[PDB]
Amino acid sequence: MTTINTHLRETLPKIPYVKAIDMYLMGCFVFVFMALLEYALVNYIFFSQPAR
Amino acid sequence: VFGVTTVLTMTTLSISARNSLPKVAYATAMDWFIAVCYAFVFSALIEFATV
Repeated sequence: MTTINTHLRETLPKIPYVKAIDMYLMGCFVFVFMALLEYALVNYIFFSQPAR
Repeated sequence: VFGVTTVLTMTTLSISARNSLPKVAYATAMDWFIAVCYAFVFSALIEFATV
């Protein structure tokens, strides 16, 4: 995702506000982040309640 | 690791190929070839899941 972001970044100028493409990429970054945190949560409590 | 590295390098190659020519709405033959190969990688992963 970082690779996609940098390749997009080079083409455009430096504008302060947030674009639509930026909103989409931020959403996707949040999705990936939450997936990783969900895995961390699963690994954290597994010893006590593996069924959970 | 096979899956992740194949998909990552395939995405990098797909990005690289497009910069060789100007922005065009239509899809070039190169794009079709890359898409079909990406589909083959995806199909390999799907067959993995099935097995």
